[PDB]
Amino acid sequence: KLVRFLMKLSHETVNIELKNGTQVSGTIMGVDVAMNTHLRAVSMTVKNKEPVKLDTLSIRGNNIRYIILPDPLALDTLLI
Amino acid sequence: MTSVGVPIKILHEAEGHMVTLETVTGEVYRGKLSEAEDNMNCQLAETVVTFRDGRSHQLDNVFIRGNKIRFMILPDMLKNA
Amino acid sequence: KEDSEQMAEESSTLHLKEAEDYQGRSFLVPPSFTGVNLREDYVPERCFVPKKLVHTYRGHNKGVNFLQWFPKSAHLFLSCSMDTKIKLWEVYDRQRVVRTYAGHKLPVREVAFNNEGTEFLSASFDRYVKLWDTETGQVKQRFHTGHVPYCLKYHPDDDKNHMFLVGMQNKKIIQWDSRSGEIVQEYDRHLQAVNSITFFDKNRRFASTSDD
Amino acid sequence: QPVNPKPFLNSLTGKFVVCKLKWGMEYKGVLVAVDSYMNLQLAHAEEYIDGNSQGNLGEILIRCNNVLYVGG
Amino acid sequence: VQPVNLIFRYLQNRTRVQIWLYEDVTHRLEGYIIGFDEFMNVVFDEAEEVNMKTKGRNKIGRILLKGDNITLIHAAQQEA
Amino acid sequence: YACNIDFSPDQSFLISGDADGKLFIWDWRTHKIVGKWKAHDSTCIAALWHPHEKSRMITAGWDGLIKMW
Amino acid sequence: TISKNNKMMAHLNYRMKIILQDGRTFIGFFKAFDKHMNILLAECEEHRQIGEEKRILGLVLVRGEHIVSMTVDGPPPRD
Amino acid sequence: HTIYVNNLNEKVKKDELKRSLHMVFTQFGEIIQLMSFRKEKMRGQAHIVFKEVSSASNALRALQGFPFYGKPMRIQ
Amino acid sequence: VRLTTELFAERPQFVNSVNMREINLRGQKIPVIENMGVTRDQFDVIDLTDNDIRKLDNFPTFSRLNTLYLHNNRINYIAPDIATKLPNLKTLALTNNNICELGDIEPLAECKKLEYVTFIGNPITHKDNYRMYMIYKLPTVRVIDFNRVRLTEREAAKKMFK
Amino acid sequence: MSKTHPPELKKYMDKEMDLKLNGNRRVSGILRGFDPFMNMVIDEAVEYQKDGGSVNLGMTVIRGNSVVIMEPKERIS
Amino acid sequence: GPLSILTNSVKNNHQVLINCRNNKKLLGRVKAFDRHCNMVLENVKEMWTEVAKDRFISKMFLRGDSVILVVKNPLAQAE
Repeated sequence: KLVRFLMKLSHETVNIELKNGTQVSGTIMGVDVAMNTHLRAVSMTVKNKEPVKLDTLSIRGNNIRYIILPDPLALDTLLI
Repeated sequence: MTSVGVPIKILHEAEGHMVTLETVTGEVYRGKLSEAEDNMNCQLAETVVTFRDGRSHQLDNVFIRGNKIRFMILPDMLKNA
Repeated sequence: KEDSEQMAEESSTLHLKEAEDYQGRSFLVPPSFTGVNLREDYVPERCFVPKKLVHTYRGHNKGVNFLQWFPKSAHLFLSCSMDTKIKLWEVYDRQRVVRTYAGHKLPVREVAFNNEGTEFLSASFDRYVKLWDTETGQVKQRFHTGHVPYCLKYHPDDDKNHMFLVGMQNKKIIQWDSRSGEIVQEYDRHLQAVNSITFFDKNRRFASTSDD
Repeated sequence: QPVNPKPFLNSLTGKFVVCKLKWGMEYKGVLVAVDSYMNLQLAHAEEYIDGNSQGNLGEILIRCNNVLYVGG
Repeated sequence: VQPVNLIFRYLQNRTRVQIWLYEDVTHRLEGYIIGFDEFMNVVFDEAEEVNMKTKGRNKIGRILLKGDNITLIHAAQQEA
Repeated sequence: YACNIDFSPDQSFLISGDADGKLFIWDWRTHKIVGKWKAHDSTCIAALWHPHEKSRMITAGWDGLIKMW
Repeated sequence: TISKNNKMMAHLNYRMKIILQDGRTFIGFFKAFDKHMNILLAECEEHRQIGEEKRILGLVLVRGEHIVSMTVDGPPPRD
Repeated sequence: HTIYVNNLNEKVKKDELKRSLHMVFTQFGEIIQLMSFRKEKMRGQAHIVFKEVSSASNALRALQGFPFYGKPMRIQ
Repeated sequence: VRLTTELFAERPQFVNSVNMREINLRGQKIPVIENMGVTRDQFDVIDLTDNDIRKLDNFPTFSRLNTLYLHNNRINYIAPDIATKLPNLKTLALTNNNICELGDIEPLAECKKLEYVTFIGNPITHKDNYRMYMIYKLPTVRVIDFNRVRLTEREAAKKMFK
Repeated sequence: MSKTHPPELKKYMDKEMDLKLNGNRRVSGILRGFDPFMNMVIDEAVEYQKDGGSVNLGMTVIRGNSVVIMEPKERIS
Repeated sequence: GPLSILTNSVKNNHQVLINCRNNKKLLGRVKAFDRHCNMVLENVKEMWTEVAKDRFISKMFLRGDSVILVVKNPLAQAE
């Protein structure tokens, strides 16, 4: 079930897309099932704006359009 | 015993004073508040709306449905709670 | 009793204080002390287990012996007592008071609202049916009888809310108009007294049950 | 006499129906779907935009929120 | 009065009503109705769609319109 | 006795109240008896199911009080 | 920060930045948490894009659904 | 405290008349209650309600026969 | 009584017949206008009728204030900066005041958005060419002393001074 | 728990009011409708169009979730 | 149900072509299903007109509330 992946998902690096055509790249450190996303060591790339770096960021996971996942993350065991 | 409804207690304290809210159409409303619900529906009696150019209008009543809206600004008095 | 006799004995008195709240609207029809639906459907949801007593409704001097609901709602119910008084009660977790109607020398047996709801007729051992105005609290009609009335039904139609059938101790059914008070027709084919009457077609035909 | 939407959808089910999306895109497809969200699924579907035929598609999955048409 | 019972008044009287749609839509439909449910879904028949870019009408036979997508409903009048 | 038999919109289930201070319910589909509820502490003839509420009953007694369930 | 009660308490007494659906950016103090993610924002300042503009604001309550991005970075606060 | 007003100037626009009449009565006293109309029978007329008879009396005495927008209004 | 910050809270704040927001300060023995800033321009209308105000000055800068009532006061001078304090003021009523000279209207001329004025009862009404000077000096004003201005009166005022 | 009742609609029902719609359209109508779904029922209404004249709306229904903006002509007491 | 399409698409490792609400198109392999139609995409190809631009994504996660339209292409090449 998808709920297992969101709670287990931590420490890996992901790229995040937001409703305002905005792209974010950050590493995750959080343990909960409700998709609440907390980021540390973040880089930000807003549409029609220059890139900026952020030390920490927090995002409501429901607002995220889609998340890009890293190569070594064996999703198959998390999805089951 | 019961211990639930902490935002509702704060929401009750916000009643009777003046609130500011913005809509998805982009204009800003200023109004006096005295109605609340668990489903976040709210109603304002006496209201003034101001647009992002220079036009303003007065409204006697506005009803807000809690699930298809942008968020409202609550009075400062709540900080005392 | 005569009109002047029941009036001179002060058979009705006013004691309500909350007759109005914020506006001069009626208090019987709308549930003005509630935020629930003012008029309610017959089935809101699938039924659930009952729970607890709201209140004992302390106030009557004698036992309680009939129950009736208010038209198109369950917020207000009507009760008839052997104490010859009729009172209303609120059931949606409320304990407010309502005005008392009384005018019978002998116990009340049964009460029916009119289908429009602003009037109710009350049958008593004193062999009269009296017409009350719920908002006004006054009576100004009185129908006599030969024999004992055993059953009252109002007509099933809104227009014909003035016609009603009376089942007697004598075995006839007789139909009266409440505006004239006159015998419009007699039906006489049952053995013994007629106990109850039941319509099988609105404004067309009726069945009747008797000790026949 | 009136009919409820669920058997009505069943009456439309298996027939040939015209569809249009709120964004202004049109499709024609065969439909078999029952779910609490009332979603739709179409197979071997033809795409139309502004009244012009664009392409024949295969099976397509479309959410209930964006669709507002079903009739044939 | 209730919307479902009022829909019963339209279908019993064969009323022609016009329905408007929400979100990013610019179309008007004029049609007769035969449908009821507690969710106020609408079954639309003998319908005509007006294209506001050209004010042209096309004939439509028996369609279902989901109530959540529906905005206003009113008794139809000619538009040109 | 003239027990006030009741047949709510729930009429698939039959409801009645009787002088024993007990309430009995029958199923029309299988004609069986299935009901165990009680009201008051004395003999009475009064039983109504609320025609506009999903889970409330009202009862009256000769003690001079009215009770709800 | 988001939703979790224990995380909510740790982030208090710091300066927090908000960005919403309409491109405005807000910076404010906060001392409240609703588990459905409603927070009370105090001493807030807003920036507007037409040019650039700034306004001085009264105290605010914010609904998490509208929040697009939130970050925490601040010195010891003012009361 | 209710009066019927007649012989008002009909050419004054709804907003201008309402403001003008609003300005006149507030000058006489703490009176602010007015509804004005321009329909066929209603034109040139208004019904006004006063807070107190004393404020009404002072205002009434001054306005009776006073030229306003070049025309004499009447008060009852 | 004094126009302190406490007076604004204690006095009624209410919405008037034109849906504007009005504050009541009538007859409060006010000799000088002050402390209005506490309102923070939150009122659309300010009512200072029947007071003892000697001068029209000391107003804070307000932009929402559309209409100001100053009937029956004793004001006999107008500050030149009144246009800077109340630039969006459309109505200024100085009925029954003691305005005697044209020099006091020159500050009102700076109010490019002033539209409605009243001087009934002021001594200035007695002065020669009183109406024509106002019409020429105040072309933006639409109504004077609860009466209309004819187009023929507008040309006559301009022609006289030209 | 307990939740809450619908608002005191009785104080505002049966009055005549103007309604505002997205796209700067105006409607003037009398209102008399309430339901647990919080829909709206409008009657004897007239539309003021942005691209045409005006038409009268015969017994109008508005879905409660979609649109709710009201301007009344009678002052509440 | 529509999940049948999801499950069979997932089980046979086929590709699906997806188009976004405004500008972008995607081609990707899928392995996720739920009542909210949340999906996880693998071996994803992204194409959109800003000039034509192309970006490769190995693994992707798509939430089911910001929903986009899915078309299945079993004729695209498999892995």
